Amino acid sequence: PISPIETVPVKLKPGMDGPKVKQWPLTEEKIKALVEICTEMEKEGKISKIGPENPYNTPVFAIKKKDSTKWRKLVDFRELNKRTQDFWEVQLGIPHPAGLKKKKSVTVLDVGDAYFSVPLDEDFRKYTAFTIPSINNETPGIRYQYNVLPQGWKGSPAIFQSSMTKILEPFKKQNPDIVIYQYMDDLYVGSDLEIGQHRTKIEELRQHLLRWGLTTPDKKHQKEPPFLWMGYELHPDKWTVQPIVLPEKDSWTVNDIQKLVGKLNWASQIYPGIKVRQLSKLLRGTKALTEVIPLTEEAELELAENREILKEPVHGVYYDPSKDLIAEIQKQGQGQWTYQIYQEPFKNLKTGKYARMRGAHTNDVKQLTEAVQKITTESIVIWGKTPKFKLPIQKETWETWWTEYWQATWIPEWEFVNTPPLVKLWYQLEKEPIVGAETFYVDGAANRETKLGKAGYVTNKGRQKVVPLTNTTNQKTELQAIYLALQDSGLEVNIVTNSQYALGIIQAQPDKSESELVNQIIEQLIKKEKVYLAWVPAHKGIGGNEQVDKLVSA
Amino acid sequence: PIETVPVKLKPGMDGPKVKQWPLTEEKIKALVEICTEMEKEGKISKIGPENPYNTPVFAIKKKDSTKWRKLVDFRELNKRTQDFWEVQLGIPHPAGLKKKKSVTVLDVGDAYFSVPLDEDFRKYTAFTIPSINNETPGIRYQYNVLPQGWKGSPAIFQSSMTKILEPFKKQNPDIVIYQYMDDLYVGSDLEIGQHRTKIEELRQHLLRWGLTTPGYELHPDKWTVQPIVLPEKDSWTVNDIQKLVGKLNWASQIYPGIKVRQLSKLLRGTKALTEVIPLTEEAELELAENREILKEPVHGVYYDPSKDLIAEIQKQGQGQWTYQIYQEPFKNLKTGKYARMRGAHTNDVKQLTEAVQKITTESIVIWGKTPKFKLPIQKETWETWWTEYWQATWIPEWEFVNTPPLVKLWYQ
DNA sequence: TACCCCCCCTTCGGTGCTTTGCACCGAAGGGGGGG
Ligand SMILES: Cc1cn([C@H]2C[C@H](O)[C@@H](COP(=O)(O)OP(=O)(O)OP(=O)(O)O)O2)c(=O)[nH]c1=O
Ligand SMILES: [Ca+2]
Repeated sequence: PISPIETVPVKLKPGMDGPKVKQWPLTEEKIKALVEICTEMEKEGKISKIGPENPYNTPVFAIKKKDSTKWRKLVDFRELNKRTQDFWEVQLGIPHPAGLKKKKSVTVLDVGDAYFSVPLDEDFRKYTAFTIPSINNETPGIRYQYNVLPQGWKGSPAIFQSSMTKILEPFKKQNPDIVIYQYMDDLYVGSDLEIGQHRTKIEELRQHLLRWGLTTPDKKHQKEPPFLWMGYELHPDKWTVQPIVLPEKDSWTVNDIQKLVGKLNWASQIYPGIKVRQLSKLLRGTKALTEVIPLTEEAELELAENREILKEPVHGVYYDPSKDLIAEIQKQGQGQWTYQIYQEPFKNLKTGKYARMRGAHTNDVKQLTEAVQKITTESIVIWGKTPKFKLPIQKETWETWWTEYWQATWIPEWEFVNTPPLVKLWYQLEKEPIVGAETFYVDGAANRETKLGKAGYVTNKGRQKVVPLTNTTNQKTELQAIYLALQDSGLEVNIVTNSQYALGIIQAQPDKSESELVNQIIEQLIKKEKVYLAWVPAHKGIGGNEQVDKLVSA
Repeated sequence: PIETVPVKLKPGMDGPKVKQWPLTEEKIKALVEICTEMEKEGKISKIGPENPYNTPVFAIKKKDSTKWRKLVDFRELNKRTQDFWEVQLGIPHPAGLKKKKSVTVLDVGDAYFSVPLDEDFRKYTAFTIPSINNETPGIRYQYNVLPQGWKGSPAIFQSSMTKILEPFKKQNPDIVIYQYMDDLYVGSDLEIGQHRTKIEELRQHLLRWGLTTPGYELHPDKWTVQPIVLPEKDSWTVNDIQKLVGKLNWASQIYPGIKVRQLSKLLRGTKALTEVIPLTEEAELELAENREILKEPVHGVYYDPSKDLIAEIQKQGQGQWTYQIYQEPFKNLKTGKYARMRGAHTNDVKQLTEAVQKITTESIVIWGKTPKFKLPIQKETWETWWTEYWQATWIPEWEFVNTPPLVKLWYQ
């Protein structure tokens, strides 16, 4: 054979052998386009005829190249992949256009038949054994082994990407001022050189890629804006996503909503204010992906206003390392948040949204910190620095939250922006008992078998209540006892419980909850003027905690 | 040209596969520059995706360092080489180090680059350097010498180390020297002036053996324990006595002699929390006896080298932080409280990071171990910021806990 | 009827403490996107 570039050693998982599985019954329509290019590979040394000494077999199929009449070849190596050694992918993420610095001249070029321009490992070639069908079932068809990287193997991308880097390394060191964004075979080359000199250096690199046997076809070569790169349209001073088609289906299935949600999540990177909450509420707990499901009046309104944002075209800008990074967040309600990352005002680098509901009970302050953390990691990925934050929360509001909370929490450099709705704490437990407020000793208990329980209270002023509870748990009764004391008290109340579970939930000052019982406790706490919660151990003969422990067990 | 000591993982165990987390620009530039010179000096060499193992990497600056320092997070690799640095080539711990009036920490990590590494083991030291905005795929490397921050590195070099030290260990007989990871702990009862001089003597004594030292000053005798304390009030309310009883009831899992019967008697009624309660004779005496029991040591608390150290930290607010180091629950080997640390009254994560570093340093001096931390922080909050404030060359094991302070037992 | 990577949203169940209930988290299958 011939040796284009340095090979990469590969092994199998120790004590295991190759792929022996029978081919698919492929239709003759694909076989026509299949054996066509397949026989052309043998001329270039990409594929080779093998004798029956090779006892392996793996299925083969082909799909049309998207947006092309040409056909691409794919190999089902699922069983070979199971027994092939583990790798470590060198692709750690995806470039975003909002990370690109502005360059005077830019070139984008794709490498042709790339996995086929990289030699496989000598000793491993035998395991690629597959057979090519024919028009009829009389002729057998030649069995082949790959001499290059096959499309469909689990090691093909990693080996190409690492080999690509070693090829570009000499050029990158010889041209330190050339920016080469290397993503598989797609190369973004930009420079501040004059456009005449730029194309001169481009040809040097195309030659150096050619020296190592990497084709740079002119059809895939792009010299003029707007460059199509990573699904974006790159202009000299702006960028945007390639147009986004929203399905117009009159009756929606589950796979329709799924397709819709993903398109919107993709659009949320530049189109500001995309919301997916009410559309995703339709996909919860559904069995069939093909099942038809109606659109709620909530999701109908949400999809309507989402289409209005996509109506008018928007664009992003590029990164200026001299100027600061600014990230501003707005509250959209129902645990939904959107943000814009910019440098010059009203000229966005990119947008996004944080809508994750973390935990059973939360508040807007918790969710705002989580959105700040998502943005920070995202910004460290793209620009390698943390942005300055403009947050819709008063400085005193935050100062009260993080100082009092029992867990460590923090927000990077940030300033208050008065854009409503503002984030706030909806109530505050007193640090010390309230003089003149009635003192409610609450307790609750439930029977493990009967699922029946009681929840009640006793007060210093003689007040009392006990409520029978049906199909409940020990925890729910402990919360219920506090709900009763909150309902039956004035604006200022002292509540003494023995429930660790309930006190932990309430002390975190939630304003939203999955539990409807907690929402009613939250609703009551917002109405109060002074609440003081305390904790005492059970069965210690303490206070009214012993007297109400008797009432709720009878 | 030195013989390479063979190293094998724990029986029936696979190498570390841990993804590389995003790095800031200033850290990636520092890493590429550190790794370039480390490559032309043969300390590391590039590899490919055929190596299935990976370990995270980032950079730090020591306290006032101003110079970047490479740091690899070998915690996962160290858990899989545990047979090596404990059973086989371990280092004895000097129980007298914690008794010295001054102890100094020196970064000897640059000497590990002298000794080569076993060829069969180099496949496990693989790490990947990321690129800003994924301009380039991950550039992978491998260690050819003893890596900085691997637990097997000081054990292999121990033979070489004890030889370099032997002339100085004889010239100064009663000075204690301990080696943990990339750090060398040196302590004496000499005066501050004599102490810092003998350090420089040890620096030059290491220079002629081929090592630089890019010093931290401790005082283990100064360290003070934090005990459980009961308040002093001229008048007690129902809430005061309720809080006190819950505290004493919780403290009863440590000091079994705590009694509550006479204090619970004072609560028998259903009273308003703010009502003042005069104390009875037997209650005041039960309270007096409890205050004395809390002066006593916990019965039967001792260090077991076979068990892991656990470290719990509680945020007390207004800059204060408390911690307890234990092996079995409620059998606390040490308790303490930190205040007015860097970032106090402004940054919670920085203070917590500074607390972890101080606690680990104390654990290394006292027991020669690093404890597993129960951190009162959310995972996403900690994993975002903790590298910005990390100033140590080791990284302890940690987990995250959410335990609301229903009873303020470690601080009034 | 293939491969690798990143993102969001949902399900589901392991883990450990709030305890045999409840809360949290991470893997996974759905989708979007790139080559
Ligand atoms: C698009 C695509 C690429 N790949 C792999 C195989 C490719 O060699 C490599 C890049 O694919 P492409 O760039 O789309 O095509 P190509 O590199 O073979 O050459 P040309 O553009 O002239 O047709 O990534 C897949 O495995 N499945 C896919 O759907
Ligand atoms: Ca191509």
